[PDB]
Amino acid sequence: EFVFKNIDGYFKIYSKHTPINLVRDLPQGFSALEPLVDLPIGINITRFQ
Amino acid sequence: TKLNDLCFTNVYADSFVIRGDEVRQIAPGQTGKIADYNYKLPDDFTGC
Amino acid sequence: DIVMTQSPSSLSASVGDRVTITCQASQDINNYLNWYQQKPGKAPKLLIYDASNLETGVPSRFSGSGSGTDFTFTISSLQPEDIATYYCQQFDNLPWTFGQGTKVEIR
Amino acid sequence: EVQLLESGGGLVQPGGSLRLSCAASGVTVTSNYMSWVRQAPGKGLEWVSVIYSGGSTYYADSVKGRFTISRHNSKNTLYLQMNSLRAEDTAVYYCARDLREAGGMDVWGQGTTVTVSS
Repeated sequence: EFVFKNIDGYFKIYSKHTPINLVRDLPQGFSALEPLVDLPIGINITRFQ
Repeated sequence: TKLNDLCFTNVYADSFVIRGDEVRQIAPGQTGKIADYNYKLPDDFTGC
Repeated sequence: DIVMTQSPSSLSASVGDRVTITCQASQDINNYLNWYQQKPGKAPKLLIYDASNLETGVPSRFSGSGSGTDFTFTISSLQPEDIATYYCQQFDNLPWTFGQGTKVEIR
Repeated sequence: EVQLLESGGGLVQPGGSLRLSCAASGVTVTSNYMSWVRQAPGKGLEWVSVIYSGGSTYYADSVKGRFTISRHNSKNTLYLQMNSLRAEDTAVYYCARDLREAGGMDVWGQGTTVTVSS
């Protein structure tokens, strides 16, 4: 599970890789997403794939 | 003195090897043989 | 800052005699040394570059040697076309202080 | 085709402003290094001033403010003004372009004689 975020022009990534159990397409509970790395690119990007 | 505790989002660390005397010529706003073809510091260069 | 003065200042010889020129600097210079021929009246002309390679037009009698602070220049046979002044200077650190200059005149 | 000519000078009175012109064709003035050198009649070389690429002018300490420099891209030419020229500056002037560390300043321009004698 990842969040790719643009913090004030800087490309940050919040990430996590956790064990799960697919049961009903929607687990119940809560979690958190600690950051991976910031890459200071500062260039507008129009698409990703 | 305050560079220890000043927050900057990024530091551009540019590493290379040149001749000895040309180092002092690498200054913010200074111009020369290297400031036009190889590496010129910006007019608002805040660093070291 | 850096002042670069020629070791020889005034050398006079005849036609065909050897000419030895020493080009020293305050401290070590590299790849910033050229051997010129200004000549009286006419426009200056560079003849020898990097002190190792002969340029188109320069006779093979001229030679250059050295790797570092001191570069040496040898003329085995002086010719009337060589009546000139050799200037080698430091075009690196402004201001450009002037050297002694090796004025070679034939007798 | 490549050609470098010069204009300016004469026998104007002392304290009379002048303007040297260096017309070069075949090169790019904007992205090249250039220098001005004055030579006394019957003497050796004597460097004067340097211009870099991007609008950076410098001289020797004695000629700290000597020049007022401008360029025209219609014919790729340099104009260079001196206010109230000096008496002993009577000399032949050259505008020069140096290739630096790949063979340095092989061929020279024309050079024009300027006399500011009284």
